[PDB]
Amino acid sequence: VLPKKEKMKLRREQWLQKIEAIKLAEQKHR
Amino acid sequence: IVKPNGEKPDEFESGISQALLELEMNSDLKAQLRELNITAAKEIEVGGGRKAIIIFVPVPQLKSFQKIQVRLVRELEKKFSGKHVVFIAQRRILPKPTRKSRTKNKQKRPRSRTLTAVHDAILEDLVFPSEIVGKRIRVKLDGSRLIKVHLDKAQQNNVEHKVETFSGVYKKLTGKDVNFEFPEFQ
Amino acid sequence: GRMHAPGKGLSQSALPYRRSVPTWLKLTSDDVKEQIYKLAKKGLTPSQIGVILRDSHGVAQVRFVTGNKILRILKSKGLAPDLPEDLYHLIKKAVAVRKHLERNRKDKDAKFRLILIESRIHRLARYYKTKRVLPPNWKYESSTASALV
Amino acid sequence: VRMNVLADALKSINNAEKRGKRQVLIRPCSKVIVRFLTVMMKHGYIGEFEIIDDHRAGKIVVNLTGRLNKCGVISPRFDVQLKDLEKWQNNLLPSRQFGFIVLTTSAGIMDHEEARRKHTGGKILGFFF
Amino acid sequence: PLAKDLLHPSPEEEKRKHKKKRLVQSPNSYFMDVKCPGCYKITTVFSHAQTVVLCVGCSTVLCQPTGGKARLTEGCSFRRKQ
RNA sequence: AAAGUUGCUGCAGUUAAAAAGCUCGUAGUUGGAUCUCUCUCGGCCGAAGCGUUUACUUUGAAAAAAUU
Repeated sequence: VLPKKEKMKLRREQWLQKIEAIKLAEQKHR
Repeated sequence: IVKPNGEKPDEFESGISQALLELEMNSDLKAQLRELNITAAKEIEVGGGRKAIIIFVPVPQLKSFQKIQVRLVRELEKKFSGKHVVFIAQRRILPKPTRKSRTKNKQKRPRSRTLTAVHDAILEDLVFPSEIVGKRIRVKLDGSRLIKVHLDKAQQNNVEHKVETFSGVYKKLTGKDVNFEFPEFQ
Repeated sequence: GRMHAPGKGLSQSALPYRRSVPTWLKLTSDDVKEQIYKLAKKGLTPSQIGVILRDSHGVAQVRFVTGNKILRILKSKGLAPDLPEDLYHLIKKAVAVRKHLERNRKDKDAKFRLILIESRIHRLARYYKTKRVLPPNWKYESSTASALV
Repeated sequence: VRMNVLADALKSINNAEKRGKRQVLIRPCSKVIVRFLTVMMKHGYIGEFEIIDDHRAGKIVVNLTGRLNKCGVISPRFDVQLKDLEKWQNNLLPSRQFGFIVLTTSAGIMDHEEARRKHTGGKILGFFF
Repeated sequence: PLAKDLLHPSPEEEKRKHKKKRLVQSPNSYFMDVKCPGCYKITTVFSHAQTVVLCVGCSTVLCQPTGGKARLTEGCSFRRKQ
């Protein structure tokens, strides 16, 4: 289908995106 | 009647000894109460100014006291005013053996002398006509535990009004929050 | 799973939460202990004593009534054997299988199962040597095996 | 056979959380398990739990809430000197804000921030984010 | 689906489960008291008894051991106890 | 170094290199739940027994420069 390199990049990028989203959500609580 | 381990009788257990003396003079509890003895007594507050009586009795005669529980409870409630009396054995909490203690530990402390064992035995001794058929510990958001006791439903009709006194006595002499419950089925 | 078999079965006994003696049991602790004494004088293993007391007399758990287990009750009086009952039954089974093997030399299945049995014997003997029930000079030997029974 | 019951508890909770369950049963109970669950409770991750007490090792029913992404054990219980602690979180946490190394120290079972405040080290038990 | 109280199972489910796999395990057997047809005496017999049970006075076989529950002699009367 | 092609962090072993014919079969590795400080002699203190032993963690002493 598509090489595993950009699948790994997409997964780690979306994971850091959830990290940033939950960081902003938890910062909003203060 | 009263044999304190500190051997300093106060007027409270003096009046209690007089009460058991009056019952052993008159009532049918003559072949039991003469041989038996108590050790201490205490009168505490529960439920917004409701006084309750705790009778500390020795352990090895405890079972004999277990045979004559409800008669003594009813007759001592008749003798005094509207009160509540519970029978709880006198137990010794030996401290946990740390690496800094006196040299009396040539022998280990028995498991029945620990905090949890004595606390569970006190919870067992406090409610005689019902039996503890289950126990839960609900651990709240604050980090504080709340013990819930599931009792025998066959004997709810004698202890349904003492659950507040049970919780108050256990809070006074244990410090832990306990609620009492009756399951619908076993 | 099983220690030498490929089985993994769940079946066992399940004790109830009520450790209290039931109200309908009128036997005192010393009466139960006297029954234990006469049953042991009849020549019974503590397992057999527990089964008989559960079935016929209605004593559900001897430790819940008397406060001590059967082997400790027999030990305090002194009516307890030198080697424990599970090791006795294992050694008896090993003796029986070895007799069958000396009569029947072609039974390689019996050889394999005898190896299983005496390995179980070695594990239990190691445990009993570690907790001082057996003397440290005790050792299971093939010819001495029938002498223990 | 069953060794390290804390690993079993944390795996059960994680597998329950990934299926979007609300409530999970844990057997057997332990002191270390209860302290770990209290640590996750105080930070608002696993809500509420109650200990069912039979006369064996008990069980725990835990009310899952939804915030927890991954709770995990670290086996073996590596010693964590206070310097090495920093390295550890960069190995286990996806950020330097959230996630928790849980240490057992002589001051108790706690997280890495509280262990840094109390200025002590200990054995690493897990992490949750 | 995905929404039930594990802390409070109903009697039918907890009865239906295996005796070890309940919320708190509990046995399925019971002690029952038996009257011999040829006498009046009470004998307390385990439901899943493995030994053949003789009357203490009449020596009549009350129950025969089977794979599970004991098989009472016909004529005997039994009552669930406790 | 890229390299996670030596993998403790951190690889793999159906079909690509790879799991032993199969099980009993010591050492080594791993092992369920549980337990909340004082006695003598000298000026409240100093000496003494430590309290079962450790492992673990923190503190302190002490440890050449140059190099970093």
